[PDB]
Amino acid sequence: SMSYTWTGALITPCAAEESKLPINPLSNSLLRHHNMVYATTSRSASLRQKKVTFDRLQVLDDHYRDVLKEMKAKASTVKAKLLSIEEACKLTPPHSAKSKFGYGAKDVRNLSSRAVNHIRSVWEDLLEDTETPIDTTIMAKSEVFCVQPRKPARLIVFPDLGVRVCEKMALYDVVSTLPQAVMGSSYGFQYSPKQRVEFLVNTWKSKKCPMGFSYDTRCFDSTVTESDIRVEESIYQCCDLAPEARQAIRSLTERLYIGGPLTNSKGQNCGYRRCRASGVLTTSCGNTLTCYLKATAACRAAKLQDCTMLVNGDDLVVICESAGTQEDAAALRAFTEAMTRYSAPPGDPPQPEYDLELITSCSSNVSVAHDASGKRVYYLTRDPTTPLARAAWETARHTPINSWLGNIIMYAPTLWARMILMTHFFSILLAQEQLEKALDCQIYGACYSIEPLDLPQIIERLHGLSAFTLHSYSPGEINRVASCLRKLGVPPLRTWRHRARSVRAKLLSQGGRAATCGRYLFNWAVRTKLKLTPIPAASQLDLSGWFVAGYSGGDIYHS
Ligand SMILES: Cc1cc(NS(=O)(=O)c2cc(Cl)c(Cl)cc2Cl)no1
Ligand SMILES: Cc1cc(NS(=O)(=O)c2cc(Cl)c(Cl)cc2Cl)no1
Repeated sequence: SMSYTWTGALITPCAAEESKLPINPLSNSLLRHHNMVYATTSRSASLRQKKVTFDRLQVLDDHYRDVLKEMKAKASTVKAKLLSIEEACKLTPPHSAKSKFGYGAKDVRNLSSRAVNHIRSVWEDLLEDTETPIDTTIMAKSEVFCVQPRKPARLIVFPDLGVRVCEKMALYDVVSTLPQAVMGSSYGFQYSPKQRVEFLVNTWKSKKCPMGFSYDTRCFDSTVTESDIRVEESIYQCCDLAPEARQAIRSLTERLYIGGPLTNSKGQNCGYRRCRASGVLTTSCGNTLTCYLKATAACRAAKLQDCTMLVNGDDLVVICESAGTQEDAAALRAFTEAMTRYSAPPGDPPQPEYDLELITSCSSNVSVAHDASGKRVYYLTRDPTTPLARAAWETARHTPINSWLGNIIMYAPTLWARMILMTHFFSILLAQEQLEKALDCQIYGACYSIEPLDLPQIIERLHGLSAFTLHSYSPGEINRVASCLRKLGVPPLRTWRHRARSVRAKLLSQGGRAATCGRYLFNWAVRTKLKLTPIPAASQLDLSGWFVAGYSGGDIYHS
């Protein structure tokens, strides 16, 4: 069937849309080529609609069925709990889209009678009506990028807030626990950046002759078929579940997940969806299961040897045993045809890699540096282009989500995050005296409230003390960074070193947590380094839950 059907009504915006980076003294200090940074808007919607609209091809074989049974057998060991309205309400982001039924996210979090009453009626409707399609709003997503030698906006589809709260009640525990139980070490969201690096490295070193490849599926969500969504549900149904939960999952699958009507911001019928909606609770879990299922079966079909997979939603990386140069290439080609038959056609043609560092997965790659003792240490890094473009943007325009805080946390050990992100943002937080003001950011799709002054401990817990002493980065990494800066008009690293010294000093002067930031975060700036010892409060942080599952588009907030 067609992934989408359009009536012709436009995908409209529900407010003005900013698309250019403002000329701002603060952002200009970070990146000068402001015309190279842009944000996607609804104006490019019709271009994305054209790319995601096509008839799907799907042929299932024995390998597929064998893998499905193996997964369901593992899903059988799970017992998921039904969440109370209260718990589900507490999981709602303070700035989540307001309902069209007289209440907003604040009301849901406060458990106001109106919100809670409407939520119950939605739940009860789910238990009674097993077929009426549920409404969804389709919007053009606003994302920031750097021009290329442009990207059309992504399309986000989501149901009303009442429904989103009901999804949590029935499936929050499921999508938070089942992936791991079914996929084991192959489930990516269970790892922190350091654990992910450890898994990829260990997996690589375990092969007699490693060969790896990332596999980019062409617009994954639109490739998910009705059969994929029912197969996915047949997996969830193996969990021990409360009666109402089992029914809510059954109704939600047929009324929301397999597809439904699309309505624009103006209230006009835009068309219909018969594929994965990006904004429902099961998108991340469902995509990871679907991708893992097809890929695992595809490997057997292609005769790839000892396939180890790491999956995060639609992002897939595979590490296996080489059978020779020509053999690997032929087998990779058969792998791709197998996925295509499963309705997971390729975007960028996959290529076999024999150098672990040359493999990009989840937009990142493993690289190497050295700690104080001179010992080698693997860490996760990426092309800083997008992070830098977004940092500039978030500096000139106040944004709800601060990707820079999240990039600092996730890429703390990198050359660019240390010399540029930490320096730029701490310098600004000092100038405006807002070092103690908590900010919102996202980790694996989940929204978190974080205080900048807690970065030292957080970084220590997630990456270890070595994140504050890495030096002697690799030539390729250093060159990718420098090259990136020249392209975007970002002052050269030498300049950032100089700015860092001034920042560090100011931080120490203030003492307290502020001084701790100067000591650990900017120890790389001074030539006469300090002895960095374990931070007290670090071994006490409750980082339980930060890396459990993916919640992209799941409207999740963790307090
Ligand atoms: C920050 C940030 C990004 C994020 N989610 S994500 O961009 O999908 C992501 C980031 C990283 Cl680093 C890895 Cl290894 C894997 C994933 Cl899937 N969560 O926090
Ligand atoms: C972090 C960090 C900084 C550092 N040394 S540094 O002198 O600041 C530095 C490193 C590199 Cl690689 C470049 Cl191109 C330029 C500079 Cl000025 N080592 O790790």
